[PDB]
Amino acid sequence: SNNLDSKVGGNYNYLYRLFRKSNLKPFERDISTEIYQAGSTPCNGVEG
Amino acid sequence: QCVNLTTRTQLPPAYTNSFTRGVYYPDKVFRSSVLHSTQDLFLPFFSNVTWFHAIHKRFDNPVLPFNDGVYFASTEKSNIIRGWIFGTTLDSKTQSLLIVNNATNVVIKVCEFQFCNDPFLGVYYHKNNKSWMESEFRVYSSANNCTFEYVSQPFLMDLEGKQGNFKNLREFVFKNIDGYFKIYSKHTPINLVRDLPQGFSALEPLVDLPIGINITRFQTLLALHRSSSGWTAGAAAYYVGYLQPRTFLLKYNENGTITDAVDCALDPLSETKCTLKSFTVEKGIYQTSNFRVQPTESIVRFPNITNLCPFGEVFNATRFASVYAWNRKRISNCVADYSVLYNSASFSTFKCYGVSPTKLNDLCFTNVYADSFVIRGDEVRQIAPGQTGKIADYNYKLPDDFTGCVIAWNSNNLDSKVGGNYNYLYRLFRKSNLKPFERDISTEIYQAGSTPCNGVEGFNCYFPLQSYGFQPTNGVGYQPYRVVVLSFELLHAPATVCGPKKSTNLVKNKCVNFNFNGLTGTGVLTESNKKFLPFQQFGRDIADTTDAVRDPQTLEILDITPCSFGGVSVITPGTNTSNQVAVLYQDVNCTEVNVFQTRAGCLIGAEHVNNSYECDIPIGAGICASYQT
Amino acid sequence: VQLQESGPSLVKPSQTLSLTCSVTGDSITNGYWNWIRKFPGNKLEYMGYISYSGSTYYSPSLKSRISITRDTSKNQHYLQLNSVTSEDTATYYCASDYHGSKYYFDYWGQGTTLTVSSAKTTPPSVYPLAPGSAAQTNSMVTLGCLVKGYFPEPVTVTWNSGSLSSGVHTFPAVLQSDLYTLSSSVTVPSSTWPSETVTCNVAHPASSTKVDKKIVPRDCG
Amino acid sequence: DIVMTQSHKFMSTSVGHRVSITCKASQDVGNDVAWYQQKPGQSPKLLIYWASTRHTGVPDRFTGSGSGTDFTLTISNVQSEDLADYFCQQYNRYPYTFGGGTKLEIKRADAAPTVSIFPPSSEQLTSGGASVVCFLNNFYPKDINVKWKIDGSERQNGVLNSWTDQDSKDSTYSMSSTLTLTKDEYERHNSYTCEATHKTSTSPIVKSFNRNE
Repeated sequence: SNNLDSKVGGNYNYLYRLFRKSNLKPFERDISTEIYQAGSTPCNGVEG
Repeated sequence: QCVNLTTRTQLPPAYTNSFTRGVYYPDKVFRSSVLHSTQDLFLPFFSNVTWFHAIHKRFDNPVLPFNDGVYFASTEKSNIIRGWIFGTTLDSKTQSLLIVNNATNVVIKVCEFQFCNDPFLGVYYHKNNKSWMESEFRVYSSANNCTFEYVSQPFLMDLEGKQGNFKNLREFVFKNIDGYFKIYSKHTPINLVRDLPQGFSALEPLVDLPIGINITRFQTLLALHRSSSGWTAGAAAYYVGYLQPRTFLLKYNENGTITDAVDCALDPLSETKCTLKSFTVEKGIYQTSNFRVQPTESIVRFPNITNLCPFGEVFNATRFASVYAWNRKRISNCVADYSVLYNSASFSTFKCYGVSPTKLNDLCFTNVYADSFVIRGDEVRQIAPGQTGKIADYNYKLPDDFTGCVIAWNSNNLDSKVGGNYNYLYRLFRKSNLKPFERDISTEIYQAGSTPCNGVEGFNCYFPLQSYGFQPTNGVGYQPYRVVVLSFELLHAPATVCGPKKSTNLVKNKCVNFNFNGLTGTGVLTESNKKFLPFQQFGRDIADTTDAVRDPQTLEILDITPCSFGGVSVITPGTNTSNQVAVLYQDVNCTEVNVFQTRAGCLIGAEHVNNSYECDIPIGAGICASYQT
Repeated sequence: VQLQESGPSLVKPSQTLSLTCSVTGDSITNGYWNWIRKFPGNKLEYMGYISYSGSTYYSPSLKSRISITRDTSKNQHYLQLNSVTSEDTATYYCASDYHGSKYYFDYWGQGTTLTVSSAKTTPPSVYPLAPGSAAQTNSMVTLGCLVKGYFPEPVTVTWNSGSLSSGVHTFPAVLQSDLYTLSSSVTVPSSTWPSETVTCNVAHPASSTKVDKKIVPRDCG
Repeated sequence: DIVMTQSHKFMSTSVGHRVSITCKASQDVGNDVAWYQQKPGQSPKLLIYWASTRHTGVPDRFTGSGSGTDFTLTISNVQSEDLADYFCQQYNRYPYTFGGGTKLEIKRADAAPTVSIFPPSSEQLTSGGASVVCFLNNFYPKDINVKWKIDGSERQNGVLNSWTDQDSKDSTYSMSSTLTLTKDEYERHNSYTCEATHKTSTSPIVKSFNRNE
């Protein structure tokens, strides 16, 4: 996939998921892009 | 869409009993003149179902769950039931399924529909020239992102308004497992006025809809008839029953039609038929299942209130060390309650880093190191990773992953005298930086220039151990705080001071779940009269069965009694005369579980008769039962 | 012990700040003198303090761009904040934290708002706000007092030298690219205006400008 | 650094209800928890010291408790004079990092505001300025939409809105909408109209004036 997806200067267009509270269920798509809290500290909006 | 009806009268959904509804074909296997047991989601017999109708004051469309599975059964006379809304959150944010029918084609589309406030369909202008033609389309607003569409064959359905009794019986099965929706249907004419019919009908599947989505809530559409908010409805009935993973016994005839179904979780008569796989019950005592008393809660008995940690010589001491020659103290093999250290109301500085103090209760550490040193008020905040000053770069530097605590108290009447306190010292000059957990007790004279100092002061030769200043003419916060820093880390050594769940819990004479040092189990802690040895902790039976233990920090003599367990024997005669049973549990008592005491258990269901008759069905210990007058 | 804050409210960036936390009523014997600023947006941050012994320590966000001196003769202490930025615009306060009779107490003062910006000093221009001649009649007539083109914050706007306090709704200021804008409203009955004298008093202590604009019904129909 | 985290930034409390102000800090502070009482336009004052004893001059309707990092400031008998900002702080060590603050809101019946748009005076037109101010007083709730209709066209640039805090006498709000325009723009239009959309009426308050007079 180096000659089909990569370009000059680097490719920084797509995203992925890194952190989650629990494990995923089998045969389920995770398209939830909402901002969720980690513990008892709410954020409710912008990042940080 | 936005206009809702105002003819809704709030009525309580009373309970309704079902006789034999909820029977359908489990799979694609055709059977005849046999008896096979299946495992699928079915409707339990004599369960609790809903009570809703479609009348011109009661117009209710409730929201019912779908995670347990529902069953649909409706008796119709004018084709009032149109369709359902299969969604997840009832909004335009998720993917939903909408199956409706405008009496021309079965509209099955998988799109992203917009859930309205109250969808309704009806026929307009019932005064003259009706012709049973519908024009109102108020089921949904829009439909985008369609991935599947099903169009059935065109037909003509009669939606005339009949009066009197019901003429149609339409039942459906609404379940979804592993992303495969299964829809069943069955239509037959019956005779019914008010109540629920006690009939029997097997439902056959029509189509297969592999939607692959999750359904949590659903509604039910109703038809409206009135001779845009004061419209009324006709007269219909529909019932919803929650599905459960039960076991049926489908009796097939020579043609393959299901004639009988028996739910094994309804009566003890069904436990005999589901065990021997035969409806014809012969004469004799038959074992069906095993009774077992479930435990109430889990109780761990590891710690007690004694054998505390030696914190009296650390927190209530007289003199401490300096910041360069501090002493490291290890605390282990005890139990430290963190609730009495928080509400002491005597510590002027109680800080913790890394983890919350309310979260370390269910978390075990293996190393506790108290680092006590005496500093000023301007040096407490420098005990932090990634900081600079006269402590983090000269005397004591914290590591990066430091999850310890800072404990100190006021020293207003301990280390404050008139004249000046020159007890403690601190290093002022140093060449390089520090390392985590490093002690520097050297008294080498700092060489600021190129000429040597030779241990004495001179040109660019200052004394590194500078003296502290404690005077009564100084500020309040400049008093020497006896800062004691706790250290925590994780190594290969096991934990010592963690605590399993709590201090102590004592519930006697009940079937509880204990947790010992080397064995687990469920039993009843009863009284005893023996005298055990004080150094023993456990005790076994002949063939390695734990029956008597001792608390490690409490001198008590208690045994371990197992709970009420045993088989279940159903005493019943043949089905050619009657169907009455006698509940008999084995190895039980008449207290924890028309009550008669037997030698095999507690017999509940049979009366005591002093007249001795002939033995018909054996029970035990010379007792027999007989179905006589 | 009474507290009073004083000093210039206009500090240019990359310069030396100057303040004076006046302590009247009791001399500095036992206790500290902190410095708490208030950012616009309900966010608070600590600045520093000074004692009567000779040990000064500040916030870790400011390494060496803050120095506080002391003077036990006139019972005053100055605040020198070097190399100020645009984010340092806040309302500066000074307080004290010291126990008394084995009980904790906390004294506070009034405080003043300092504006750190590169804008120039502009005198305010007060213009009256009169209702129209074809307006709807009512028993309660609303009046206004518009102040536009003043720098810096804050200003003191009263109504009839403080004698008219009922129905006074003080409005906060906004921030455009060049200046500020202040507005005010009052509620007078129909028998008061224009029968009585209604004049909002606008005072600007930073530019020494005092403009008294009489509310007149101009122009007529 | 000491992070002081509260529950919410804006809450609502009616008269007679019990509000539990919680400030769940990430780091444990012990029992050195104090709370502020900052009136709009004044300085914050001390309310509760050492989490067990009320201050001299404070009535007995202010209580405080908590265990661990989960503190609770129970405010009983919430009247109109108790409407102030609360800040969890600590006198342990410097710097005194404070919280974000929690503002209460007294709920009452919805009413219609008093919209009065005034023409610009003749003294402002001499210098070359023009500002139409649309006054809005005694409205509820705080969320409202104030738009301008100049000859059927909506104007966005030049609108200055400034809302006030909740009043401690009638639990209402006040604001001001100033339309900043030039002198030549004032002579090219005739009708100026500002409206106030309310939740109790489908039609907003239409207040306009004619420049011919």
